[PDB]
Amino acid sequence: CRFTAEGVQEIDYKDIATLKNYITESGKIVPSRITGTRAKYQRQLARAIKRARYLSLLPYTDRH
Amino acid sequence: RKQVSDGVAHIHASFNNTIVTITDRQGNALGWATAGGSGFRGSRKSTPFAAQVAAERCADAVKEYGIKNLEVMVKGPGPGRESTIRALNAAGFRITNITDVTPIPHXGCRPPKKRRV
Amino acid sequence: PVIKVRENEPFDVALRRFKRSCEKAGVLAEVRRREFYEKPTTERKRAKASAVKRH
Amino acid sequence: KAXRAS
Amino acid sequence: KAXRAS
Amino acid sequence: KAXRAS
Amino acid sequence: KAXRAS
Amino acid sequence: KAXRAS
Amino acid sequence: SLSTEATAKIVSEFGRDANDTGSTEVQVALLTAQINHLQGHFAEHKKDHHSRRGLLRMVSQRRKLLDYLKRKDVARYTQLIERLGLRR
Amino acid sequence: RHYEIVFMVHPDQSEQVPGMIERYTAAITGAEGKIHRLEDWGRRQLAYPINKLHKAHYVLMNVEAPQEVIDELETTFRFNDAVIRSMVMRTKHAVTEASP
RNA sequence: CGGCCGUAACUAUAACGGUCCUAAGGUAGCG
RNA sequence: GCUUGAGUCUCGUAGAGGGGGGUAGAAUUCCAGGUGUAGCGGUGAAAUGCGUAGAGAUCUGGAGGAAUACCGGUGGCGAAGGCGGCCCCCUGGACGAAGACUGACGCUCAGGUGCGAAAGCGUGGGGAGCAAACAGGAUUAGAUACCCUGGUAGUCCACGCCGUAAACGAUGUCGACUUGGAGGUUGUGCCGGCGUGGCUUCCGGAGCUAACGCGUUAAGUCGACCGCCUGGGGAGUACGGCCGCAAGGUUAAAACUCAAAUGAAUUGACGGGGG
Ligand SMILES: C[C@H]1O[C@H](O[C@H]2[C@H](O)[C@@H](O)[C@@H](O)[C@H](O)[C@@H]2O)[C@@H](N)C[C@@H]1NC(=N)C(=O)O
Ligand SMILES: [K+]
Ligand SMILES: [K+]
Ligand SMILES: [K+]
Ligand SMILES: [K+]
Ligand SMILES: [K+]
Ligand SMILES: [K+]
Ligand SMILES: [Mg+2]
Ligand SMILES: [Mg+2]
Ligand SMILES: [Mg+2]
Ligand SMILES: [Mg+2]
Ligand SMILES: [Mg+2]
Ligand SMILES: [Mg+2]
Ligand SMILES: [Mg+2]
Ligand SMILES: [Mg+2]
Ligand SMILES: [Mg+2]
Ligand SMILES: [Mg+2]
Ligand SMILES: [Mg+2]
Ligand SMILES: [Mg+2]
Ligand SMILES: [Mg+2]
Repeated sequence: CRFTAEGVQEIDYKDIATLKNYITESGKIVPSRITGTRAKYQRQLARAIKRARYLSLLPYTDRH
Repeated sequence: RKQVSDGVAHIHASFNNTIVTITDRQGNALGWATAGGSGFRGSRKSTPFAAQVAAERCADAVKEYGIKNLEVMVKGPGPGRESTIRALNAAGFRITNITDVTPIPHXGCRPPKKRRV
Repeated sequence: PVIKVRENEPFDVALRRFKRSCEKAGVLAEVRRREFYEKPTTERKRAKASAVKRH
Repeated sequence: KAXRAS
Repeated sequence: KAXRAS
Repeated sequence: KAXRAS
Repeated sequence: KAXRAS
Repeated sequence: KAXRAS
Repeated sequence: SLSTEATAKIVSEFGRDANDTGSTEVQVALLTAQINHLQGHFAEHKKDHHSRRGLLRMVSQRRKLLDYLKRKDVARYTQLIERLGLRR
Repeated sequence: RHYEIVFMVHPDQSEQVPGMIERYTAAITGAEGKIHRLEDWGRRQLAYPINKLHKAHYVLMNVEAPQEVIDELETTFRFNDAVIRSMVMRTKHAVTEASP
């Protein structure tokens, strides 16, 4: 888990360089089991990606 | 009649059938063929081979356009996904892109009931 | 799964890269999962069983 | 056949 | 109930 | 056969 | 032992 | 803890 | 819930001290404040059953505290229900 | 209450955005509010098209305001055709640190 | 908004079978 | 009187807890066009069905409803029923750290009251997809089915009703006590290590249990209070009451009849179970 190692308080939806690490080429959110992220940060990460997708900072899919 | 050069091969690989449609880059159909229309019914229709023949026939349908490059859009779970792309490369087309365009709902609609076979 | 084929590369390599990328997205598993409606009871039941066997 | 039923 | 169809 | 029974 | 049940 | 279990 | 300042006002009014937060008068006054506040919520949100269970706990808790205070000291009970405008 | 407003403008109306920011921040400050952060990000490539647009002019604000004036700015965003999309989020604490 | 013919181990009836036709052969209820 | 049970206050934390409103993207269907041409669809195989009045395919534009992929987890939250995109508004509970406060204010609870999946019912909306009924096509000795093509109620929304489910952990609530191990999740004190709370999953010890198993989240050892059982069938039926618009719910017998019914486990045999 990068977020516990860095001591991130909350994952920011606007921090797209960070969030791009936790999505596949398809655009799908990567599991915590794969990335090794903590459960609490995975939930923040999910919410962040979903907000970024709403604002069109990330894609929902690789096929819009 | 007039020459497209750069085409798109749309492969609709259902479990029952394969439809191979070749379009221009703006999605206007040039020709098409199907496994069901290539002399394969029932069990034979849902095979990789019948999709290959459908691909080969679709290449013949558009030979008058003189297509060089194809970008390949693959759709559906079917047995004729792979063999169609191989047949097109073998038919002398240059495969530049291969894309999966299989529609996946982000939930939407309730599927049909499970079959009690 | 979106493969752009690169210069000076066999088709069999380029196509196998497409085959490998479709396995990754799980698009065919996803399609088989959505052929028929699973009731929530059935979905929870299989989820339970998958967890117990892994354990 | 039978009364009882057969 | 029916036999005839109903 | 047929709803009618067959 | 078959079709008939076994 | 008391109702929840303590 | 009640705000920090709305809570502190009630502790000042009904308590014997700024820190007298445990007094039965203070406890009943705090419950009464929030019960009264939530009458507006449930007028709008009639099918918020889950929140209403919390309100009915406040009502029940207030009843038990008032029943305690009545039998412990009837004079303070009479004073408290007059201030808060309770029927009993 | 603290809020993190993002809004996106149709990239033709990039000229109107310094105008817009002045008007909306005036609505905040005229009801005893603060602009903690304010970042005109400018025109960005959208991850997907919105109303046939492939770009939009993004504006971040972080604001301390009463609820009512933020509600009113959401309605202003709704009825303005230039604003293609907006997100208003509650934050716990006031945000002033440079955004990513 | 139908016929026909057969069929239960007392008889009787026929849940059952076959058959011909119809756009469909009258259901619940009632008689 | 007391503070140890039970509460209150302060600060913080996690959460699909609830109610209301808004909105996003994917997909299905439909509509209107463009391209295109003989099939599509479906199945075990078919056929019904759709298609030269140009379908299917593909592209563009539009309409509308419903549900929220991934994240996602014997993960979380809720009294239970249940609750899953994102955002806001209103709102309930839980937990932790330090204190400070009240001073037994507690536990349980017949009757009562409220909440209560799905289906169903009423009135008014809505209706993409799905789909009881229904229609046609198959299969078959028949096939009122399973399979196929369609398809109405319904599923959705508002308000009201119903009050039941294998509503299950088939395990009432509260409190105390009694070896361990491995995890998950969520706090918190201290210098990745050491603790220390909450919630939760699996294994297992004593003990308990007919056995299966349960095993500090007990089915162990105890205490408080409540609910309920008394052979199988007849029957959760009848009659009466109460409730319900109805469907029905709830309370609840008797005659008669049988010498069993039943639970767990054992050896076989058997399986269109597996190796
Ligand atoms: C396949 C059939 O299976 C079932 O009937 C079986 C019967 O066909 C024989 O094989 C034996 O008597 C079995 O013991 C029976 O269980 C029964 N469920 C009816 C089924 N038949 C059909 N659905 C059909 O013929 O159609
Ligand atoms: K707008
Ligand atoms: K009592
Ligand atoms: K319908
Ligand atoms: K034994
Ligand atoms: K009755
Ligand atoms: K008896
Ligand atoms: Mg909350
Ligand atoms: Mg319902
Ligand atoms: Mg209705
Ligand atoms: Mg259907
Ligand atoms: Mg059907
Ligand atoms: Mg019951
Ligand atoms: Mg349940
Ligand atoms: Mg269960
Ligand atoms: Mg029970
Ligand atoms: Mg819980
Ligand atoms: Mg055990
Ligand atoms: Mg026992
Ligand atoms: Mg009854």
